[PDB]
Amino acid sequence: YSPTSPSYSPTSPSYSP
Amino acid sequence: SYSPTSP
Amino acid sequence: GMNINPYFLFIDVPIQAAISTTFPYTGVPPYSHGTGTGYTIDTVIRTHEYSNKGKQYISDVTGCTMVDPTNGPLPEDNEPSAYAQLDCVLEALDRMDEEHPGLFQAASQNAMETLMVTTVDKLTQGRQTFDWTVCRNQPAATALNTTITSFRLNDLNGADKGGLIPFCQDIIDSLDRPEMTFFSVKNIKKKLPAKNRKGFLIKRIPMKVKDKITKVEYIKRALSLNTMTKDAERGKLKRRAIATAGIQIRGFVLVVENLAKNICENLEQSGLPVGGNEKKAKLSNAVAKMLSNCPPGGISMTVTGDNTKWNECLNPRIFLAMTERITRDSPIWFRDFCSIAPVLFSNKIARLGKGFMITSKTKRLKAQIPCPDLFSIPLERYNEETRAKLKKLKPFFNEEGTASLSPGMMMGMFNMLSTVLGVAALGIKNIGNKEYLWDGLQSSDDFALFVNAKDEETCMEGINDFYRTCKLLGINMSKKKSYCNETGMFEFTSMFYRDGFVSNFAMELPSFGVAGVNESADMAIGMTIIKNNMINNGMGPATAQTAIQLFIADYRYTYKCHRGDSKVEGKRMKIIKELWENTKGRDGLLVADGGPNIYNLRNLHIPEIVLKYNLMDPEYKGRLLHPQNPFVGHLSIEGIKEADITPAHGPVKKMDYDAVSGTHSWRTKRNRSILNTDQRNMILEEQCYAKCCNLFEACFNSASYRKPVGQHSMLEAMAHRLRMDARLDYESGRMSKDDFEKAMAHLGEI
Amino acid sequence: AIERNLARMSPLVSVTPKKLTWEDLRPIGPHIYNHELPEVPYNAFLLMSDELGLANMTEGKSKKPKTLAKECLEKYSTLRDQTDPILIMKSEKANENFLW
Amino acid sequence: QEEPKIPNKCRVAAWVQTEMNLLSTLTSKRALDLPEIGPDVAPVEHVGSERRKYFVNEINYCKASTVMMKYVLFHTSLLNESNASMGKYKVIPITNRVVNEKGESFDMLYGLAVKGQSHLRGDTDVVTVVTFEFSSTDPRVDSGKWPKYTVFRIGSLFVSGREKSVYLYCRVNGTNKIQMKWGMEARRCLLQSMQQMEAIVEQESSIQGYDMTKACFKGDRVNSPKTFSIGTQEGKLVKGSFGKALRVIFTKCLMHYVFGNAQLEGFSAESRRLLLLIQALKDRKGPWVFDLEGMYSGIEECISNNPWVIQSAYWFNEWLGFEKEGSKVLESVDEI
Amino acid sequence: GMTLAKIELLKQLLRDNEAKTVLKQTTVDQYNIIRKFNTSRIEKNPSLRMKWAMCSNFPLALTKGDMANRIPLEYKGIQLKTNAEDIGTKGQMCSIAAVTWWNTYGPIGDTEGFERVYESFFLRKMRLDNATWGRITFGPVERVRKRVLLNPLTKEMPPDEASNVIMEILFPKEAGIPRESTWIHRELIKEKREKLKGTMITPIVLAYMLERELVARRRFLPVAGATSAEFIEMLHCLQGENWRQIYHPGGNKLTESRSQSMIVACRKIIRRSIVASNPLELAVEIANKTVIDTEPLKSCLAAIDGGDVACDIIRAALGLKIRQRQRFGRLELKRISGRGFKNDEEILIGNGTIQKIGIWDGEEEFHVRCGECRGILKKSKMKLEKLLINSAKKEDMRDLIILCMVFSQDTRMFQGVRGEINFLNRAGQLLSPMYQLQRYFLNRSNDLFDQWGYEESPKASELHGINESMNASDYTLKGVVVTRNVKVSITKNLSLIKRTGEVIMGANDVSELESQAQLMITYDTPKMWEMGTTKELVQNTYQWVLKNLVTLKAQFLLGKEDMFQWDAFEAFESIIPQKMAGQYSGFARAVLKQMRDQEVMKTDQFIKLLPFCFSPPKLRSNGEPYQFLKLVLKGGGENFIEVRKGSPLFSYNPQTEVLTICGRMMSLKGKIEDEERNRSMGNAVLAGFLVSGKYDPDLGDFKTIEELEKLKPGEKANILLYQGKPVKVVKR
RNA sequence: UAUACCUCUGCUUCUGC
RNA sequence: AGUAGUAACAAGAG
RNA sequence: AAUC
Ligand SMILES: *O=P([O])([O])OP([O])(=O)O[C][C]1O[C]([N+]2=[C]N([C])C3=C2N=C([N])[N]C3=O)[C]([O])[C]1[O]
Repeated sequence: YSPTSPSYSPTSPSYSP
Repeated sequence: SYSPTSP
Repeated sequence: GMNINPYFLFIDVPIQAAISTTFPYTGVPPYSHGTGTGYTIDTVIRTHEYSNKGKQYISDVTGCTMVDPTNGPLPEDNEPSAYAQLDCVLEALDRMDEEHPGLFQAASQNAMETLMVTTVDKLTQGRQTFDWTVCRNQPAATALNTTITSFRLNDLNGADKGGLIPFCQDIIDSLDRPEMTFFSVKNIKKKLPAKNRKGFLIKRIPMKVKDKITKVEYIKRALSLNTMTKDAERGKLKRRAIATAGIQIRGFVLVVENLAKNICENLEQSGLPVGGNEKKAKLSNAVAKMLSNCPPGGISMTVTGDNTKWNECLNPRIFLAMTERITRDSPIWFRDFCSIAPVLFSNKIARLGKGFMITSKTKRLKAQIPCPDLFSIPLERYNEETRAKLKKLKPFFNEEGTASLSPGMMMGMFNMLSTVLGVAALGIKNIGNKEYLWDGLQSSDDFALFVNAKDEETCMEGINDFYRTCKLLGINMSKKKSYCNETGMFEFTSMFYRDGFVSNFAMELPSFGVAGVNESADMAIGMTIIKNNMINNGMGPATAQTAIQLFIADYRYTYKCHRGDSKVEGKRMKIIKELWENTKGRDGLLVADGGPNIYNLRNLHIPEIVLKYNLMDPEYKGRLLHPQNPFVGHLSIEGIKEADITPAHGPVKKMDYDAVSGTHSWRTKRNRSILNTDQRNMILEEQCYAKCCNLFEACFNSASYRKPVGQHSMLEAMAHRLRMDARLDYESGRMSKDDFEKAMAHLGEI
Repeated sequence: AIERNLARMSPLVSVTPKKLTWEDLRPIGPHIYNHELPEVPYNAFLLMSDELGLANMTEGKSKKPKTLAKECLEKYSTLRDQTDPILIMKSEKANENFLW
Repeated sequence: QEEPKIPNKCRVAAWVQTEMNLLSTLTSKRALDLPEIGPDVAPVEHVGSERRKYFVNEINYCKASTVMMKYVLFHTSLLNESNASMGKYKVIPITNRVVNEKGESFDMLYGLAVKGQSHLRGDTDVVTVVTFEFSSTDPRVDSGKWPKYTVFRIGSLFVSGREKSVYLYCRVNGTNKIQMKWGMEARRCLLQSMQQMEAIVEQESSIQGYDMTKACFKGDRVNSPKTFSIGTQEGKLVKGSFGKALRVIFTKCLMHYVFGNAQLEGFSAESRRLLLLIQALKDRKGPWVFDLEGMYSGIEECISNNPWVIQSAYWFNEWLGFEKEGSKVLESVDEI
Repeated sequence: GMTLAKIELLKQLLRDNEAKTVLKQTTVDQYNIIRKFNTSRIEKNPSLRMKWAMCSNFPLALTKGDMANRIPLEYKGIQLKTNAEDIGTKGQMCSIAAVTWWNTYGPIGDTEGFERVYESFFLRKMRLDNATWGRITFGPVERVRKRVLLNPLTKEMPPDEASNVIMEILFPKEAGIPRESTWIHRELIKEKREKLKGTMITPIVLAYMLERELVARRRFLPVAGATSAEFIEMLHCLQGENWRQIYHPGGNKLTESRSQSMIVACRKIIRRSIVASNPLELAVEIANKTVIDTEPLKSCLAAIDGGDVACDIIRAALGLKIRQRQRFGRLELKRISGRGFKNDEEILIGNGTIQKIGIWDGEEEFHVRCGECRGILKKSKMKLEKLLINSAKKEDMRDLIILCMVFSQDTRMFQGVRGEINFLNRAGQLLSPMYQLQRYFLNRSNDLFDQWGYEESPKASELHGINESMNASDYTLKGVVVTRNVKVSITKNLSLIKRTGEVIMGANDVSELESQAQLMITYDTPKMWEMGTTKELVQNTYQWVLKNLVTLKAQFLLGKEDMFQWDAFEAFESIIPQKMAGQYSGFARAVLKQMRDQEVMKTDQFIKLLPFCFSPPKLRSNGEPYQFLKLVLKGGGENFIEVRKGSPLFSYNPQTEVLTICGRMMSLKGKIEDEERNRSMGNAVLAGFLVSGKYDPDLGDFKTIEELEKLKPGEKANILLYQGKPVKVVKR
């Protein structure tokens, strides 16, 4: 992935029910 | 490559 | 039509975040034209305007008109005031000794011990200094030499001993001499044989003449200050005057400043003498503590402050009192030493620059009016502005064309000691056990006062007390420029705070260009400025990479050294184009020889010559780095590594770079204007010393590296060395019987 | 001593502070809106927005400035060979003849 | 001793606004002579390269960029003659190399200039330069703009299709060693503008955790383009791109040079004090002042006959009015 | 025959009257004054003067020599040089074209031993050449301004010591009084001479280049997790404010530097793991995937024999033998018996000041070492008792006694401090009080011995004492003797226990010091942001709240309180003072419930407090939660979250709907209710407190946190939110 | 006076801490 | 004229 | 686990 792509960012902590 | 635009 | 407004950025981004865009540092700084006499006389008048209600007396020494504001009547208005009460200073100083235990005697010791070790040559490392002998500004190194040679005639050889103490002992003694003789070179004709029609030629030889001056004249010259105007001073509409000091005073200032510097380092609430990241690191912690210590459920307020008429108010007699308090435990010889510098400033004399130029517009003529001939002309011919000034100057004006300026600190020089007096005010912290607590920071004239109290109504009452406290020390807070706000953001010495000191790229922007040392040096400096700005002043890699582009541009046009393949026409470019064709390893060629620019973000720290060395041709690298090339010359330890830089704030500090010594590391021709003036004679004087020094360095190679020590003769040293060298070379068998006897014969004559 | 001095000092000496409110910030430069004064003139060294360059497509090589200025005018010969002065605007202290 | 000549007082002029609005605008012509660089290895350099492809070209393809490159290249050659050919009168051309969208080197000529005798000893010593400059602008339109200029009709051109009349603006001007040097170092207008906006790209790149350059200018999958308050429309605010907001600052940084003097410095300095006091009210940090009218006299005595100062004074008063309206939203918060 | 020439050139000079007098009257001291003499004024605009000077015909100045005459007067119709001599050089002036000519067609000089002379620079390139680059990460970076070494040295020395070493290499005969320093660096001098043997380069250049690779270049720079010189030289490419880049510098790295980073790595892991339920499970997870430059933490802990408490704890957790080997500069100890406990004491010293020092309690034994010499040491709380040592060098035995006395923290040692010592830095920073006292008594040791005491020597088989002079004497130092002869398991909550149930180390035994690494610590785990600093974690956490504010705010308003205890907010807890962490949760959980139940919601305040509600709550005696004005966090006076107001860490702008988290601005436009813009903060500012009317002058002045806590339900009160916003609040 | 349509000069007619 | 802006340059000297 |  290229630094300009949004998919470059790390799989961040997401909230779930 | 980039090419700028305006109104 | 859509009407663009640039300020509308401030709607989206806050002022501090984008403060860089409020600094026009792509533009030209203000310069001064013609005379600075009108600017100096203004200062002379304004200095006495704030001290006019003090005590006026006539100096029995000089015979001048003196003014003493100290322990004068207290002000009844917000106009600047030099009327500082001695007790209120001594109390604030006492309060500092209580808060910081045994700092004064500790600082005094360190300075006193340093003074003993300090050599006379310490007075060489200075800028343009006033030379009393010729009554013109000259380099410190020369201005010192002229005084030593002059003192030898009047019989004062304390300089020869090596220490600064005996040389300073000579300076105060030189006032007691009834007449002070000094050399004044005067031309003489001399026939010399030649191949002319009349086989000879006339060569005007210099001859030194013994010229004397009276006791009074020398005393004044010793207390004289030479005035100019501040050029290239940013963020200022109208101009202002500055002054240079003599070689006499400069000796004693160095110690007193070093003394205050020792105090300032240890003081918490001082921006000096710390700098760069160290400065930020301190102010950040100071701000964090001054923030988080405040009473809960109250208000912490930061006064973004500044003092107007700093130098014009502060009196030397207060600075004298400061040293006497600081040197209380130190011995009696040191007390009297530190007391001189202020005593000299207390009875200082101001030189009023060049003068005023008068012109007839119809006739189309002009002529400078020297300062001694200011009242030769009826004052109707001077314009309103100057006419008013010259009348106000009259009661302070001397016949020789100078002004008695007993009050104020025209030149300044006392920055560290002037900071301390400011800190002393910040040390008080409260008056009348009221419900507030103040504490600030000090960088000479610049200050930032924090106030923690119940409510803002109390805070302002607390600030009002600081203002009235500072008036008794001689510190006048600028009601105009100074402003207040709740803690979180403030300004202190062009550094902008907003929950942390914000990046301000525009302040360091002028430094990015070609510094103007030479091709090999400027390249290193150029990249070293770029890499250091990425670190400290937050320049992103995109802007950083562009800063490399924009450098090579300015570099290639300045040194007319465009790429070899590029067909840009020029005298040099013609030989560059041949080198490009001749050379195989063209990537090995430097940018100054029309080679390619291979620099990027990573390799800024590596010299250009080192980066390309492996890529160079074997012939080219030989030429570029020829050991005995004619371009480089006799390199001085400072000449290789260090070079001057002028940032738009503080004094001119010399930064150091990393560059390889090659053909490009050249020097420029000397200013040849001297050839047409009578100063010519100094050229011979220089080349004479040059021979001696260059021959001394041939005998002692370490002289270039580490300063030679010895109170004995410079010839005596050279004799004994060359004697041994010859003897050992003979016994070893490097020297023959033919040469040894000739050597011992020549040395026999000496 | 400081206590004794701040006591005997005149109350007239003070910072005389006031809290800043938006409607205190009067607009800077009252005179710049007055029409009695003359409109500020263009005083830049060169022309900026009003400028007009004569396009001369190069042979991808660098030439001498005189030669360039020549060839650029060789193309626009109608303007280069205009010897008749048709004055439009004149500066107060300037010479139509000398300039042309 | 003759009375000193003081800068006379002027009023606001639309041509300064018009200059701003036009110099900001985009064109099809790249001027900047940005040289080669070392090859990219470190991923920082690869990001640095991409970031430029957006940042540089946004300037390069604008009017101000060419005007800047003209001043530089002229002041470069003008200083070279001034030292080399001191005694000689020389005809210096106003050269500029430009590249179009298709990629063809179009050498431009904006007019001819004449440098007088240049025996420049002191730095401030003046060398009179006489400028003859081409223009499509009829000087009769805005008469009060050109008191200093002398104009002749010298033909016509069909650049668009309408017979646009070519004029010749002739003026006796003057420069010195300092201004000519500071002119050669006017490329650094890029850096002051590019850093300020790369900072905002980094700031936003932190939050989303990827290079937000591409996203800030035009926008991507997740993120829409950045927009800034940029100008007015008959007394009602308008928003504009990051690309425009970049160029508006770059233009300002060029104007800082083109109208750079003691009047600008003095104003810029004293006007910050007021800009901060305004930010205090915007942050609601209850700011206090000791003498406002005195602090104003400092700002107002710097406004005389500098076009940029006089227009900045107007723009400041315009912006102050808009921020003064926004305040009304806050004063009615937490008071039920 | 150089000697003959110099004498004959001295003869020619002395025939001149002026030169004769100068050489007689000028001293060797004064040489430094006549050298700096010239007509040349200082150029206070060199940038201009150069650009101008370059447009002249002959700007440069050649040095009068045969090599100057090798240049032709003109080339292909180009004036290279002029006949007219320069005032300075006394040689032909020339154009820049002359330089370009020389480099093209000039004579080819001798570049033999150039790479050996300019070694320091070539190494700097060699490090970048052999280096490997990692990956760029975008996200906040807290930068500390620490005094670091700019360039790596060959062998470090003070200015004086290096200057003499340089003299011995280049200028032997001038050197002067031979110091011991010569014999210490004798091996370097010999080596440098052989390398700088066959070189034509000027000595002054060699001296300069040597001075670089000996004298230290230490200055303050903003850094973040890299203090090693070979990193600092690349600091521009390492990290910015809002980005970071991994970089492995090539060549060699030091063992000490690896050991330094190895500690901070463990200390960071433990400090974070402590808060999580089953710390060991989390410590083991991270520890495995933690990397120091390139070498993993396990490989480092296995390879290096040494460290601190924190290193051993992790060593055990990974499954490695624990080296209980404490180091105090030159002194290297190893625990035999006993266990001490650190306690901050207000220790008074000899010069007359007080300093906070962490004193160690209980009786202990250690196996000391210092170079060639070894020994065993025993001590108690602020006293030395017994010190056994072997015979080796006189200086190694001399230094070992000084270190052990300072280590013991004996009240006789602190009484010996009679001079000047700096516990505070120049920039108002803190310097390790114990590591400062060690440096003081190492140089000035005359006070230490005198101020300690003396008594008779031991009378045994091989036990014979030594005096101040370090010789077998009768009067030995009070409690000093010389002689002739020389598995564990870890708990859930990170504690090392023997087979007997005896604990030797715990999580409360590691240092609370947060300090920068020398090498670069890289965590090869998707949850690496958790090991970050206070301002890094504070910012990163609040970003996660905003990243899921839609789903979080929704399920909370429905009822479900399952987010309160969410993975994200665990890392945030480890930068809360683990002492009021529960009380904060108590307050926050109450104020949050008071917003969704009462229906006086404020989304900005929701985002502000939700991270504080992970810690299991702790209420007051009477059921009510604790009340607060601001919530304090680890390190710095900057770090706090003002509840009533905005803070340096967290601030909200209603006007623009802009949220500023540690300088970085986010927008809350399209995530706020229309009615919410009106809703006062007074309702969601104190737990079990809601707004009634407006400030009543009758009720009196605003009440403190204490005065608000101790009020019976249904009592009216006055609170000030932020300057000029009075409120009338009543207790529910 | 004159040589002098010649000769020299471009930060050295005051640039501080 | 013009540069420029509180005072200069628009050449100086033998 | 710092000082220089
Ligand atoms: O780094 P610390 O904050 O833990 O403090 P310091 O300077 O003492 O660290 C040096 C090392 O020495 C150990 N030490 C110090 N003393 C005087 C004692 C000990 N350890 C024990 N068991 N007993 C002592 O009396 C510190 O633990 C540290 O490792």
